[PDB]
Formats: sequence, structure tokens, C-alpha cells
Amino acid sequence: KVFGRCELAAAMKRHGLDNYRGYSLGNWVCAAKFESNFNTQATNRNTDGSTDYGILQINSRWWCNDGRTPGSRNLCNIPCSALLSSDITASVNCAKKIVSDGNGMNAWVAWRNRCKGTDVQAWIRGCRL
Ligand code: NA
Repeated sequence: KVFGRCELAAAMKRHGLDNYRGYSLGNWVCAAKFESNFNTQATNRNTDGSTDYGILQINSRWWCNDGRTPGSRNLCNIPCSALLSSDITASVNCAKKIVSDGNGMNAWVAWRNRCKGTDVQAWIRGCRL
């Protein structure tokens, strides 16, 4: 599924991501924009042989099991394929653990480089929330 900006903002709120660990809904929408361009089916192979899955590009290296990431953990206790669902529950649940892991949203390198410090409220501007 390819979410609209306000559609994703609404689904993230419905799943309690808005101000989770102090990160406004705009931070999460901005992260999804640059990680997946709002596409729940986005997959990207890392040079290290791990894969990033879904709207928030959760990495098989630590967070999900894809069966082909040697030495890797599955700390969200889910198959990486479950992070490709049109329903974002699994991605939201796992992102809540990632953003609690101690470096906040710096875990998303696209967030650090393209959202951090920017006017992130622009991402939820005009959204009925
Ligand atoms: Na893994």
C-alpha cells in the first residue's frame, strides 16, 4: 500500500506513535517519507547482507527475522515479511522498540540526515488528526 501523507499521519496516531518517546507525528511521517516514500512493500538490501523492510525500513540485522541475515537478532520477535503489511501495526510496534533502544530516531539514518531539526510539522500540515 502507498499511503497518503495525512492517511499515514492518521494511521500512526491510531497506533499511538504521535509523541511516542517525545517524537511528534511530523517526525514519524517525515521518517516514513524518506525511508519508504510511504510504500508498505519497500525492501532495500544493505551492503552487509541485511535487508530493510516496510514504511520505516526496519533492518533484519537486529529487529526482524528474514532467515538470510547471518549473525543477526530478531528483537521485535516477528518475520520481516510482517513489516510489509498494508496494516502498519507490526511496523509501529517494532519502531516503538527501536526508538526506545537509546539513540531515539537517530536509528533511522534518513531521519537524522533529512528530518532532524527541519520543520517536521509541515508533514502533518492541513491533516484532520
Ligand atoms: Na534478524
